[PDB]
Formats: sequence, C-alpha cells, structure tokens
Amino acid sequence: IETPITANFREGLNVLQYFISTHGARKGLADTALKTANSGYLTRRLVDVAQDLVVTEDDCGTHEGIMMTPVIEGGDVKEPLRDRVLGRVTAEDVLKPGTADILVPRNTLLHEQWCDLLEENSVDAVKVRSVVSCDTDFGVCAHCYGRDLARGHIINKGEAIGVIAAQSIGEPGTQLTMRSSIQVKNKGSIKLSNVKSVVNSSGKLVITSRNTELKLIDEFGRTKESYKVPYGAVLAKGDGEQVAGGETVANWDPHTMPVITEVSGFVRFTDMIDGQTITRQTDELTGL
Amino acid sequence: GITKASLATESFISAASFQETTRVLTEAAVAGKRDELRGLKENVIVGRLIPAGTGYAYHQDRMRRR
Amino acid sequence: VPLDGGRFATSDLNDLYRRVINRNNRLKRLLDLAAPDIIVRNEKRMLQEAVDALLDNGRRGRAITGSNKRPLKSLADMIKGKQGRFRQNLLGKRVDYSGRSVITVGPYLRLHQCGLPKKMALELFKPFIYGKLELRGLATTIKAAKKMVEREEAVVWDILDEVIREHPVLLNRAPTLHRLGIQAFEPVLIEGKAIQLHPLVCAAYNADFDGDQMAVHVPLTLEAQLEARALMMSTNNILSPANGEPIIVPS
Amino acid sequence: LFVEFDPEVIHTTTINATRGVSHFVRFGASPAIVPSAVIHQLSVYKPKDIVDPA
Amino acid sequence: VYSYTEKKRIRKDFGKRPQVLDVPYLLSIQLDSFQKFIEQDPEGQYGLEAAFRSVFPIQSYSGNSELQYVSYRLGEPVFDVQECQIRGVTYSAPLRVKLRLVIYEREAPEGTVKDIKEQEVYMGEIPLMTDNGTFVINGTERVIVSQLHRSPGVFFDSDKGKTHSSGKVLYNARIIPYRGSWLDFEFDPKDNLFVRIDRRRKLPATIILRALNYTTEQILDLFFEKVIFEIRDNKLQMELVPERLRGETASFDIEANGKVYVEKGRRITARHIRQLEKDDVKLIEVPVEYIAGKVVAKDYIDESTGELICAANMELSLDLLAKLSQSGHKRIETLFTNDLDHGPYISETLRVDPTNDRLSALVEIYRMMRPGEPPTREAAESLFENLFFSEDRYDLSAVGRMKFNRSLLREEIEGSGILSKDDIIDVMKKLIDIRNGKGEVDDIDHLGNRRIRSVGEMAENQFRVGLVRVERAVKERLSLGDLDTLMPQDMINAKPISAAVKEFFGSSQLSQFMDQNNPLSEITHKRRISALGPGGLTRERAGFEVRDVHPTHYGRVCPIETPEGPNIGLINSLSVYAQTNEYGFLETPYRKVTDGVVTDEIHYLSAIEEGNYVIAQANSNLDEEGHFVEDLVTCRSKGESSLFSRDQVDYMDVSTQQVVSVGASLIPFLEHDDANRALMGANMQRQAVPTLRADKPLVGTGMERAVAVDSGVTAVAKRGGVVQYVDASRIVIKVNEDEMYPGEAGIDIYNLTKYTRSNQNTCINQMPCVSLGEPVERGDVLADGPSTDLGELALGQNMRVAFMPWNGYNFEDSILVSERVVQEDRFTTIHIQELACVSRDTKLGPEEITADIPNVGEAALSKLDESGIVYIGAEVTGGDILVGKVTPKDSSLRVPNGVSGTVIDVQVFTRDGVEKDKRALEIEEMQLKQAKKDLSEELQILEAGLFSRIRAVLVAGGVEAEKLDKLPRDRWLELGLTDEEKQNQLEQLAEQYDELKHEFEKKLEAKRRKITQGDDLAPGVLKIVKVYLAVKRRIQPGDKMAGRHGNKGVISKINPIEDMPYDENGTPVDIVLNPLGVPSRMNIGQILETHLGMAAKGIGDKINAMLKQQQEVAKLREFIQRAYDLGADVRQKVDLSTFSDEEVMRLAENLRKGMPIATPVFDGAKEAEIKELLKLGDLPTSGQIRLYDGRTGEQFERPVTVGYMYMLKLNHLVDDKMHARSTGSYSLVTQQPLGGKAQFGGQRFGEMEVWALEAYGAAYTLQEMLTVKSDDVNGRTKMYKNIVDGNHQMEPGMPESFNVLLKEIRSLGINIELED
DNA sequence: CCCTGTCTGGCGTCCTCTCACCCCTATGATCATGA
DNA sequence: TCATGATCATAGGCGGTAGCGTGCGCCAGACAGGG
Ligand SMILES: [Mg+2]
Ligand SMILES: [Zn+2]
Repeated sequence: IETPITANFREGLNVLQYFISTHGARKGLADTALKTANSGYLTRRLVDVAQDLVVTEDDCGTHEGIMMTPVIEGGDVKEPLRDRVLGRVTAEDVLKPGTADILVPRNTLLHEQWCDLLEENSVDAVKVRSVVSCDTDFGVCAHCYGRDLARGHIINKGEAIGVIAAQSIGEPGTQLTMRSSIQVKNKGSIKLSNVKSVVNSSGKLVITSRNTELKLIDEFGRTKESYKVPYGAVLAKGDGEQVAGGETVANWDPHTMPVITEVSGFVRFTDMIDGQTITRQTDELTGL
Repeated sequence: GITKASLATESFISAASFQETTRVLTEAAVAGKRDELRGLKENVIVGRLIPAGTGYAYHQDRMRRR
Repeated sequence: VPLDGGRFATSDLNDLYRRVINRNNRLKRLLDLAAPDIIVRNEKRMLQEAVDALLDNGRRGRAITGSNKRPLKSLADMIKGKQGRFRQNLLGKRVDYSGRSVITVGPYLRLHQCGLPKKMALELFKPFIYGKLELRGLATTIKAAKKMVEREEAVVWDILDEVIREHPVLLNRAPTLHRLGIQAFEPVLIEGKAIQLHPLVCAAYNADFDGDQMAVHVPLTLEAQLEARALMMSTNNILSPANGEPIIVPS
Repeated sequence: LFVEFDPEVIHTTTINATRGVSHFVRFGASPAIVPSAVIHQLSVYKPKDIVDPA
Repeated sequence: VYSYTEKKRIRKDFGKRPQVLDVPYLLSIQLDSFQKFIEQDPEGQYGLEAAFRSVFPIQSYSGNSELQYVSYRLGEPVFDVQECQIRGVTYSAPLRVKLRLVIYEREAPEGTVKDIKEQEVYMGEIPLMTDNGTFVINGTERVIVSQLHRSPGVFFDSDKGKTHSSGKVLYNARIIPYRGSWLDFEFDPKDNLFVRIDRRRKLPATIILRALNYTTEQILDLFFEKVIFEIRDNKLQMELVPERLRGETASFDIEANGKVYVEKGRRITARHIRQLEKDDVKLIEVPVEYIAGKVVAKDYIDESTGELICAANMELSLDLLAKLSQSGHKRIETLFTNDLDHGPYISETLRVDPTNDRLSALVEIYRMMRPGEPPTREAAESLFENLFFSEDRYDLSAVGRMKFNRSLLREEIEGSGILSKDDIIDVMKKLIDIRNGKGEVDDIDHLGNRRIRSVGEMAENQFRVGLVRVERAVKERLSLGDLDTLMPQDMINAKPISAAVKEFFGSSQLSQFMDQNNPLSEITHKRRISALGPGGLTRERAGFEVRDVHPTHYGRVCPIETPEGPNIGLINSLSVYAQTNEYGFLETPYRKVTDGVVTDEIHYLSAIEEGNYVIAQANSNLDEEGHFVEDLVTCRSKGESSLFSRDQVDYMDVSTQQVVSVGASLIPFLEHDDANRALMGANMQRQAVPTLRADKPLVGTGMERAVAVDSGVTAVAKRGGVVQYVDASRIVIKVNEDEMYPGEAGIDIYNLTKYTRSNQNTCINQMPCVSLGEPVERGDVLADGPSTDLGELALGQNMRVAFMPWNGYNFEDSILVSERVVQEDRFTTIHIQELACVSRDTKLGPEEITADIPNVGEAALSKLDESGIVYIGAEVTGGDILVGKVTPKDSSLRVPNGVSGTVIDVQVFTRDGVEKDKRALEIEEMQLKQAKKDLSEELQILEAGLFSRIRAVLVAGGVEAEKLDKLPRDRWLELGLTDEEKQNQLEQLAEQYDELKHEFEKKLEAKRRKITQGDDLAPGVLKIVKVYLAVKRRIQPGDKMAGRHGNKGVISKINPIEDMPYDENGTPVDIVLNPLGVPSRMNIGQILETHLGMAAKGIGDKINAMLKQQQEVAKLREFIQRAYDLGADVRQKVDLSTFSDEEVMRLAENLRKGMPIATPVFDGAKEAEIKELLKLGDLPTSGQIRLYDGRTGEQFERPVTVGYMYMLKLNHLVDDKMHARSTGSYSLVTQQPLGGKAQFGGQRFGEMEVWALEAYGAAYTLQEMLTVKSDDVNGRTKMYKNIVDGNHQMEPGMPESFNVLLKEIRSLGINIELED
C-alpha cells in the first residue's frame, strides 16, 4: 500500500491503519497453520525413507569422496571451509603447496585444531569422505560419516543416523516460509574458467562462450568472488591479471545475443534468398 | 524421489506402514515376497529390539549364532 | 458394543458380513428351485457387488452406507491410512505407567531433576510400593498393601521417597519434533499438582509456560533405567544433533 | 417378475412411485430384452417339489 | 440526567467523538430471523407460508383429487422452559395445519367437486426460541449459528493461469440457483464453448441453444453482426463500416471516390476511419481472395434444383461463390471474425456440434443426464422442461433474481424464479464479452457475493425437504384408495416432517452446543458467521484466500476476533453495528455527508453500494457544525484507502467502535496492541470463568452495559416503579401509576434463578442488587447475574501488578501470586457437576435402589438415608456412595475418584407404574408444598396489589376514612358510590378477582397433575436419580490466568505475604509479572492499562481518605467534581449539583474501592490525560514507584512499574488435566489401554516418540514401551509379578495387536504367516 | 505408434479436553365396549 | 355374543410414481484420443 502507517504503538493507531495491520497479521497466522500441516508430513516422509540405515561397519575401505569448497554466490563467502570440513575423514591426504609434503594423513578426523591448521595454511579444497560414496553393503561404515554430532568423538558403531538425519532436516520446517555487469569488491588475481576468448580491434578481450565463469583468487590461494559470465560478454581485463576494488571489468547486453566472430574478413550472404529466407522490413521512423 | 524410494523396498512391511497399503500388499501378495525384518520399523511392528542401540549388539549375537 | 440403551449400534463389519450371507443364502435358494433361464445372473451380480463392498468399500462405484451420508468401513479401511492398524495401534501405542499434567518453572532445580507431584508419583509407582511393603513386612498380602496405599497412611510416603531416589522418568512434550523432545530426569516430590521443569531445558522442548502440558513415563525394567540414565539423561544432551551448537543456551 | 410395457413415450420416473421396481434384467447397461422361455416353451412347471423351502 | 442505577456508580468516560447512533440490541440476528420464520405472514413470503404454498396443493396421479392448503397455527407448548430443562423434553410447539381435500368428477376437471372436507391436522413439532435467542433440544441449551455462503445468481469466474500450462486463462460462468440444477459455461484451450450441468459430462454449449428452439440462422443473428457483399458489376463490392478495421492490415489498396485511402501493407488508422466516415464511403471493392475465408450466416438454396448451395456457418470458397453467383443472389451476409474484437467462438462451437435440430439436442441432453437408456421425445421434453423451466425443481430466490439482473446490467430487480431463453443468452453474451477484453471478472471473497443464512431460512429449508418427502407419500396414497371415506389426517403422517426438523435441530454441523460460561461467551456465540456446514467449504481442504480478510469486511465482519488454529477466518464473528439486509447480505450504518455538513441521519449501506461512493474515516476532526477542519481527509474509495479533498466525500462512519466485534471492544487500549495479541486477548476473554464475587473493570470501554443488559443473564425491569420486597429468591416491583394498565391490577414478581448448572459446569447465579423502597426505571437492572456487578460486566478481578523479574519464578510467561490473593477468596470459583444413575431393567429381574446393600457396613451407609439416596447437604469425599444400587451385585453410584463437593440438589424421576419409594414421595410432597405456597403467594400478592388499587380509587368520590376498615376486606365494592368510572372499575376488578379465584383453582389442579404424574423415559428404565455436586475450586500452582491483551501464563508459585515487593507506604504488590513479554509480543496496551488503573486507584484512595475521616459532603463534592471534569473536549460533562447531598455519599460509597474509567476503543485516553489524572492523585507522574524487597529488605534499583491490571481466571485448571495410571482397564478389540481421563487411561506413546527413541540408542526402553507396558497380556502379568517381587525383568512375547493385523490381513484372500 | 489429453487413484501434523448423538413409523393383533 | 374401533407392541435399509450432487489441490501413471 502506497500510504504507509505513520503511527507507532506508543501513540495511537486510527481505524484504517489498524485494519491494514490486521491484513498482515491474519496472513501470518494462516501461513503458520498450513505451514505446520506440510512440515509434519515432510518429517514423516523423510524418517520413512531413511528408516533403516545403521552404522554397521568401522571402515569401508575406499578413497572416492566429495570435494568440499566454500560456497560462493558472488558476494561475501557465505559458508567457510572450517564450517564445512569440520569433523569428517579426509579422502585424499592433503598436501600443502610445498608439494610432496604431507599436511594430514588420509584417515584423520578433522577436529578443531586441524581445522585451525587448515585455516592458517589456506587450504584450497580438503577432499573428504562422504556417506553417499561409501562401500558398505547394507548400511554405512563409521569413517565415512564423521564426528558423532551431539558428541565429540567419532560415531559409535550402531547409532541409527537415518532417523536423526531425517529429524534434523524436517525439524526446522516449522520455521521456513511457504508463500548488467560484474562489480568487484575485493582485490586479487583474476581467474577464468571454461572460456573461449579472442582479441577485438580495441585491444580488449572479448568472449565467445556462455560457460565462462570469472573468479577472484585472493593472496593465499582460495576464492572470494565468482561470477557467471554470459555469452559474448566483453571483458576490460584478461586471465591471470591483477585488478583493483570497485572496478567493473565486464560489460555486455542482457537484451541482445552477440554473434561476434573470430577471423577478420568481409561479410557475404550464403543460402539467403530474399522474399523467402529474409524479408524486407524497413525501419520507418529511424532509417537504418 | 523419497516417497517412491520408500515404496520401492525389498520389505513389504516398511512400504505398508508408509503410503498406500493396498498396492503394496497386492504386489507383495502375487510376488510371494518374503520380509526378513530388516532394520528398524519392522522390528517396531513385530515387537522386538531395534537393531540400532543395545539391540545392535543383540542382533550381532543373533546373526552370529545363525 | 452396547450403548446402554437396550440396543446395539453394530460395527460396520457385521453389517457387511450379514449382507453377504443374506445375498448368498438367497442365491443358494434360487439355484435350488431352478433359475428362470436368462435369470440366474442378477443375483450373482448382487453377490459380487456385496463382496466388493466387504473387501474394499468405495473402490467400486458408489459406496454403501448405514447412517447416513458417511460410507461404512470395510476391511481395507481397517488396514489402510490413519485410524487403521498400522499407524494407530502398531507403530504408536497407548502405554501403562504414564501420566500427564501442566508444566511450570521452579528454578531451584539442578538440571538433571524435575519436580513431580506426590499424587502422580504415588499413582505411577504403585507396584514398586507394593513390593517394598511386602519386602519390609508391613502388609501380609497384596490386598492389605493396596488398601494401605489407597488410604495413604503415614508410612507410604517414606516408601515412596525410598523408591523415587535413583529412578529416572521420561518427560515428553506432545509435539515431539526432534530427539531432544524426550528426556529423562530424576524426580523430586512436590506438594502441588504441576510438573516443575528446569528452565534451561525448556530451550530444547520449545516450551513456554502458557498452558503447555507434558507427559511422564516410567521405565519399568532395569535395562531401561540404565538407558534412561546413560543415553537419555538431561545432562548428556547438551549439544544438538543438527550442528555443534549448545542447546543449554540461557534464554 | 414378467411385465409387458412400452419404454419411450411412457417414461419410467413418472411410474417410479409404485412397486414392481427394483430394475430391469440387464447383464449390461441397457435394459436387456428378456426371453419369455416359460411363456413360449416352458408353460407349466414346479415338479421340483413343494419342499416349502426349509 | 441519569437513571437511578447510573447514580449509584457513574463511570468516568474519556472519549472525544460525540456519538450519534447507540449500540443496537446485540441479539437481533437470531430473534429477528426466527420471528421472520414463525409468524402469520400474508402475501405469501417469507416464512412457513412459502413452504406451505410452494409444495401445496398436492394433486394426484390423474385421479382428480387435490389436497389444498388453508392456514396453520401453533398451540401453546405443554412445558415452559424451566420444566423443560429439568425434565429433558424438547421445547417444542405443536404445528396444527388446516388442510382441505377436494375431489373432482369425471369429464370435467373444470367442474364441480362433489364433496370437500376441511379439517385440523397434526404435523411435527417445531422447537421455539427462548427470549435469549437459544433452543432447548434435549434439556441442553443449543444455538443455531448463521452460515456464510455463496449468493445465488450468475458468477463469472476466471480459471487463471494454472490450466493447460501455457498461460491462456479460461473463463467460466457458474449460474448458482437457490434450489435446483447448476449450470457451468466455460471455455477450453481450443477456444470452444462448453456447457455442463451439475459437474457431469461436457457438451458444446450451443446444443442447449438448439434446445430452446433456435435455428442456426437465428443463433448467428444473435451472436454476431453482419457483413454485406453486393454483387454490383465489378468484383463483388462490399458495404464497409471502418470501425471494424481499427488496426487491421489490408491485403490491397483500398480506394474510393477516385482517391487512394489505404495502402497495401499498412493498417487503417483512426484518422483514415474518420476520412471514410466523413466522406460517407459505403461500397468498396474487394479481390477474389478477400472472401476466401469469410463465414456465411444463413442457408442459401438454389431455386432451380431445390438443393443447398452452401450450409449455414460455412467458409466460402471459389466454387461456392460460383454456385451462388449464377443462382440469382446479389446480397451475401457474412460474419466479422476478428482476432481481438470478436472471435468465432460460437462458430467453432457450432462446427464441433453433431446435432442439427431441436430433437437431437434434447436427445443428447437426456443422454448426458441419464446414461444409456432409450430416449423418447416426450421424455426429453419433460426432462428439459423440469431442469430449468419448472416451478417445482428449479427456483432462484428473490436474492438470486436480484443478483442475476444486477450482474447482467438489467433494470427490473423483479422476475420469475425460473430461467428463460433471454437469461441463458445473456449469460453467453457476457461470457463472450469478458473473453473479448471488455468488462471484468468477479472475485469470490467480496462480501457483495456472500449471503448470510440464519435460523429461519435453514429451518424453512429443512421443513421444505420434510414436505417434499411427505408429498412423495401423499401422491402415493391419494389416488390409491376409496373416496369419499377418508379424512386428511389418515393420509398425511407426522413422521418425516418431525424427523427432518428434529434431525436438523438435533445434530447438524451448525446446530451446536452453546459455549455458556460467561455472558460474553453467550452473546458472542450467538453472533457468529461460520463459513462451514452444508453448502460451504471444509476445513481440511480449503484453502488460502477464504482465510484472509478482504477489504470489504470493514464494518461488517470483525477482523481481529477469530479462532486461531485449524479454522482461522472461517469462524468469523459479526461486528457491532452490522445488521442484515432484506435479502441476506450485510449492511452497516453511515452518516450522509451532504456537500458541506455531516448530517446526523443514519443510512444503511450494503457491500456493493459502499464501493461506488466515497466514505470518510471514523475519527476525522470536525468543528461543531460538521465542516471538516482539514483540507485533506483520509478516506477510501473502491476498496483502496487514500487521501481525498474536503467536500468530495459522501459518507462518514458513525462511531469509531464499528470495525470490531463485541468480543474485542471490551479491550481497553485496543489501538496499542498488535493484532495477534488482540486476537488472543479477545479469544481468552471469551474463555473466562465466573469467580465468587465478581468485582468490576477499573479500565473498561463503556461497552459493558450493552453486553450485560442486552444478554439474558440479568433481570431487567419490565415496568418501572417502587420495590416492595427484596429476597435472595424473589423480587417484587410495584408498578408506577403512570406506566400501569387499568385492569389486571399488577405488581410484578421476578423469580430469580439460584444455584444451577450451566453447560460448562460453572455456577449461573443471580444476586439481587437493589435495596428496599428503591425506585427503578423502565429498562434497568434489578438482579445481577454471573460475572456482572450493578449491571456492568465483571469477568475477572482487578489486582495490584508489578512488572519485574523476580528470582526466575516467572521465566517464560509464568505468573507469581501472593497469598494475599488466595486468602481473600477472590478467585475461588464454584463448579457444579451432575451425576446420573439410572435403574435399568435386565434379566433375573429389575434392580434395587434401596439401602439394604451387601458388602458394605456402617461407614459407607452413614451418609445415605433409609432409601439409598444421599442427603441434601452431606459433604462427601472422592469415592463415597451417593446412590446405592444392587442388581440381581453391587453397582452403586460413586463419586468419581478425585473430586470433593456438597450435594445441593437431588432429582428423582419415575417411569409411571413403578412404585415410588419413600424419598420420591418426600420430593413429591416437597414440590407440592413449594408450588402450593408459590401459587398461593401469587394470589395473595396480586390480591394485595388489587386491594391497594381499590384504596387508591376510593380516595375520592364517596370516601370513607373510618368506615373502610370496619368490614372485611373482600367486600370493598358495595360502599356508597354512584354509577361512575369508579364503580365500573370496581366491577372490572371484581371480574379480575373472580378470574384469579377460578384460575387459581384450575392451575393448582393442573400443577398437582404435573407433579403427581410420571414421565416418559428410556426403553426399560425404572427411575433416574440425578445428584448435583457443588465443588469449590480455589486457585493453585498450575491454573491459567491471563489479562485482556494476550498475556497468558501458568501461575507458578503462590508466595507468602512477606516476600512480596512492597513500596515506601507498606502495601505489598499482589502479582509479579515478567517484563520481557512486552517488546517481543508487542502488546503495549497492557502498560497503559496498568498506568490508568493505578490512576483510578489513586482517585479511589483519595476518596477513601476523604471519607474515612468523617468529612462533610462539601469536600467530597469538590473532589468528585474535580475527578469527573479532568480532560479535553469530552462527552461526559457531569455535575454533582443535582445529586442533593445523599446520593453523593452513596456514590462515594461505591467509588471508595476505586473509580471506574471508560476508555472507548479507538477514541481512548491519550498519554497526557493519564498523566493529568495521575497528577490528581498524589502518585508519581511516570507511573513507577520505587519498590523494596521482601526477602532482603533492601531497595530494588531503577524504580519499577506498579499498577492495577484486570486479570481473568481461565477454565483450563490443573486439577482437570492432571492424570496418572499404573494399571487400569484394557480395550477389547486390541489389548491396549483405554484413552482419555474419564476412562482411566494412559497417554499415547505416539509415532514421533517412537522415532525419537530410535534416534537414541534406547532399545530396551522402546521394547517395553510397546510390548510389555502396552499390549502383551501374558507379558504384562509376568511383569506385574516381577515388579512386586523386586526382579526388574521382562519376558517379551508378541504384541496381540500384531495378531489382530494377521487376522485382518488373513481374513482377505491373503495368506500371511510367520516362517521358521 | 507416438505424442497428448483425460481420468482416477493416492496423499494432505501431533497430543489432549469437552459436549451431543446412536430409529420412528406403520401394521397387526388383542382387548374392550357397544349394539 | 359378535363386530368394530382403538391402543399397544413389534418389526427393517435414497423415497419415489424424481432427484438429490455444486467451495480442494497436486502429482502421477495408466488409458485412450488425434494424427
Ligand atoms: Mg505457548
Ligand atoms: Zn565408507
């Protein structure tokens, strides 16, 4: 509503302002009612799909795990490496960039001292053993799960983790809701990923790919900015270079799909017959 | 998906304690399917120890004596 | 079931079986005295439709009813869904040695103990008191002990303080969402009629004190007392299983 | 029971208010044209017995 | 001037807006609707006469007999309300009907009947309504609740977005009849037009247009315009109106008059349309490709061959033009089928049609109705005339015809109840217009489309259904019997009518049990707009939008009083000023603001008349004439608030209390509470309980007297006068002479209702509040009821509260209460439980109620008399014997284990024939003696009033000052006096006196008959003994108290007096709340209520100080006048100079416990007025006193807030919820414990608790939690032996309910087993 | 046979507390009263 | 002594010479329509 409520609860509220407040309040109450109605059924389906998975061995004996990197939406780093690789057994043994020097062995539970020693050396991506890549027939081994959450040590042989997992996912379901360019902030080296780029006549670096992802590598190894770069975007910089803060390095058109080229030559028409393939539509009020 | 992954089990008592019981019992009836109590909820049904906590040690003893 | 009015409002199953047996006896009599050529057919259609009303009512076209709009209950309506044997009687049961009342604060508690009334502690813990009476020799049989604890004489409160002492109970809030919703305490007898519950613990139950009600259960056997002391005690669960955050945050 | 009448011009719901009405011999959706086997080739019977059923 | 009970305790009133329309009688929906239902109503409608004139005359199956209708009449009920609630009968009245039978002759139904017969007939019993607005169905007082449902008429909804997954919206047009078959027109993504009837199979829509006997040429004449092609010498020229060409790109160069107008490749502009219509261009030239796809309208036939050239609704090709061109046709009529303007929806619909004439359409409609049967032309005509076009099976009401004419832009709002051809054609025209882009769809939740049924209309409909069943019986019997020998009571029987109306009032979804524990709860349960029930939506299905407040609930339905939980916004409560329109919609008052001046006439607006006009907000400032003092004023135009000019307004609201209901207008400072907390406060104010001595609200809203008087718990005076005899039982008013009838001399007797059971087991008492010799005015309280005081409304009590954290005992929401509260016996509520005991009839013989009882001794039988029934007054414990009963085996009634009480009332009912024992004869003699004394006192008191009238008449005209009392008093007529009005009046009083004599004789004989007779009872019961225990429940840790703003709380510790924080005067505070509930739960109104309550008590303490010192009335007059002026421009303006020195002392006697203050809802007391009233008392300005501690005796830092808050005890007590079970009874089918508290049961260890024990490693706890403790019977007997012998050990076994699962699966064709 | 629309089956929170309601109507047989 | 009328007790599944139903919604998988 374009005319806001200019009155607080210490002063009065007249009749219309209190009526608009009632719109908001009853919308919230009906949200909470039907929200609980969906949340309980979500907890039911999750504890009935898990239901059975018991920590039934002590070492599966594989290596392939998932790669834990800090998540980067394109602003501040939302979830750091300490809060993701806290207490989970490493897949491949992490070597510090003093290559052929082992920092952690390949079956070490990463508790808080090890996570601080990960944060000091600025470790890129601690590849770690996940439950989904296990090898235990009819159950899940103990090392691929991790720390016993709610306790300190490794998981005991036996605790039913499917049920505590399904309750931990469905329990905050009561709280949930129901119904142009690239601007940099920090400073560091510039990384490009999955790019097919070429040089324009202006001397810049233009792109011939939709799958281009720009990254900002910081001073110690990790990444603090990531940007999906569109098709045919124009960079003011290149790969491996150095920028400063507040410097927009890319620009494109979100309305137009550019069909930019690679080689320099004349333009001709092939299989373009007028009247059928191309039509004659004169732009009336502009001219071109 | 989790409701289809839970209805598609090798144990008809779990898939009967979940959603539609008619389809699960008819498919397990004509197939001659044979549950072996396989985990937590069938043992909650039948009235014996869960194979999770202390009943996990009991089930290792029972399976070792098989 | 009798309704104490001289009549039997019958269950739906006896109505269904009675319909099948009526229709089947009439079909036996009509096959007996010869069917009029293209006639021994309507009665078999009626029998097939009555059996299809008995095995799963409402799956075939329009269901039957006794009174008045509500369709009555077949066998598949006793196995399926809610109000059926899988979800109402076999996965969650009604349980002896249990009670329930309204909760309150009482901040003089240590966090492994809760207040619990003298009347609830006397009615939950009856056979323990019977055993202590005929083990100390204050009643010959079980009936004298029952009449002693019905009269509530002056000695059974000492018996009750000697049976509560190291014996946990399970407190339970009614919408149990996560596994911290069932915890185990060591009771303290309270003059009154409410359950005094430690305040910090109410961060885990999501329980205020505006009329909330909690239910107490008793572990009978010995292994269940050890599981409600070593696994489920209120001092052990100080960390949540969703993360590493403490659940004893002062509110 | 065997009754002689004519379907279309005299529509049934008008005549519904009386007995004689559970419904036609069908074996199918349509009211089945019945044979009159007793009337045509089986007039006089019941030599089964007069058992007076049970 | 003030009424005499308004000079007792005149409530201080803030408030600024001078009222113009007082609060109406709050129970007018129930009483006005049921008065509309049952009353002798001429000119047909509404009422019972509508049913009796729409279902009658029943004419037979061509037997020339006819049962027509004359009139009806209801006799008096055999039982009045009190005997009806005591015994247990319906409160019904017999419905006598005068029916007539006529029997026509042969060959002339337009000829003379040979014989008629008109007679009285009995049918049904309709239950009457009591004056409170409630029904008494089986001794239990029930309320039928108003339903909110869809208004009959057309309704153009739009199935937006969701269908076909391509964004193409649909449009449907549901015709909603009041009674009959529905009719839904709609579209489909192929842009065809589809009808359907009662959600059945789907047909193309124009199949019904052929069913109304339209040829296809006429259909295209209706639904399209015409395009004329004239073959005039050159290329088949065209008549052209360029308005069709608005934006169309032509295929050639349009030229005329030798001038190029339109070029090929361009579109026709609007100025080119202006050129062509200015030059008046008529005939233009088309190519051969222009009529390549033009659709012909009507059939062209060739005159030579007699064949068909081209069929109707067909596109034209080259050969069709070649055929019709050489046949002699120069005019060609086609249709205009544009992209935006007019789609060919009718044309595509007729191309999908297989039908061709009226007969095939009627056959297809008869086949979609009843599937698979031979149609016949007579049967198809009869069905389609009985779907929409018959007075029997189809009936829009007047509401339906109004909406159907209004939503089609008609003029007359009067029409027939049946449809016609023009109606369906206008529905299809408006649907095509909505599809074309002009006009709008109609929303559902708009209150111009939600009608309100009530008690009268729903009882009429159920009675009509009973009548169509009985016309289905009378049509059976009338032409299948011998005539003339029968009478019209042998035909019609009262079983279906009484069964239908008794099933509706007995068990419906809207005839619900009255929540009666409070006058507020009565008067807000009777005003309820429920959306549920028959014809409305359901809770577990719908939805989102109907649970939301629409912008047109403003002043009709309350926005903040609704039950939270599974049905929010469906159990809406109707507002204060909201009446009900003539048709059934909602309407609300406004003030007609003529061009400058707010005129004080009220003027009722409906929900759709409000939208067109523009309404000023309620609290807009105006300077003594009506001129709006601003030049921008906040208003609302069409459901949307804005800021308008000074004199473009058309209406102003009446009073500022009209958005809210009466549940949430007794909340002071409502404008300061957030709406969630106001909702919870209104709902808990409904859930209160009456205390022992209800006090008053110090901070009210002035709305208490409307809720108290306009309900039915107080004893309002009918005719004013002088009180003669006050007693705790009765009150006698002597009627003043300027209010009094000439005959029936008249002094009124009010028999109060003493201690009796309510529905919620409270104690509905009435206490007399008038003195003796006291004047009372017409319309005034005499006896306070439950939770009333001097005619006000006192729900809870007002106590001294402080906001401070006190050592943790008020942690989340808890409340901490001093022992000074429980010592004063001020929340000590009184409850009454009814315990019944029947003497059934079984085998080996009947039962015994006598006290010769086995297995018992002196200690049980000392509290019974010599005939089994407990005494009246014997204070029993939990588990004694009340009624001793033995069967051919002790089965005596016992007090259920836990409750104390005092037996206050014993009823004994005896089925007639059974021997009355000695106590039943004692109760019979007792009630004979009571009724004898009561009717004799009626005769004596009314004879005393009659003799006082004789003395008042004989003051003049032959007065005898000494001779009047020498003779006996019954002869005061033959004294010396001529033929005047006085001897005429003495003759009229002699007529009245002899009438009272013979009436007393016959009524005492009838009352002895009513006491002496038996009562019809259950099948096979001897006698019913009912005993009323009267528990007195005080307060304890665990009860629930709450204020009036949503501040709930379990009282957690009942402290001693000494521990309370006291101040530097000495007084301890009573209750210590918790401050932390205020900034999160935003109910800031309770702190303003606290400060204004402390101001009120400061004025009360100063009155108590000025009166305890025995001061003369001058200083009291001074101080009371200063406390009653005190404000801005207010409404009260009292002066004590017309109270005359004796009322001021009694007004100060009523003000010494505090001064009551009214604070209306949105026009309340501001902050500066509270400060100025706290300055009148010597209290601190900020409201905060420094408080010492009780334990340490040293001061709390940072001074705390004290005051008075008016707190309510709720009836969620703690010795009604607490329960415990070791080992009780077990269920029968599955060997598990029973459920509930009355059944001694165990708590459900539900499914999520099983998950929470799987989530730990607790395995033995769960095994005994679902095998030993619950189900396995041998397991639990082994467990009980092992527990009483000290061996904690379980033998597990199997759940028996799993064996029940095996038997239920095995009872199918399924073979489940257990292997190994 | 390869889509693409329709149809009909599934499913829609937990725990507790309270209250009412749970055939009436028609036909046949027996008894009493009146002629 | 016989006949008639009235009252009381005992006994079954839309009620009627049709029509009642009408305010959930999503997903999903089979059955079939159109081409
Ligand atoms: Mg709460
Ligand atoms: Zn593994």
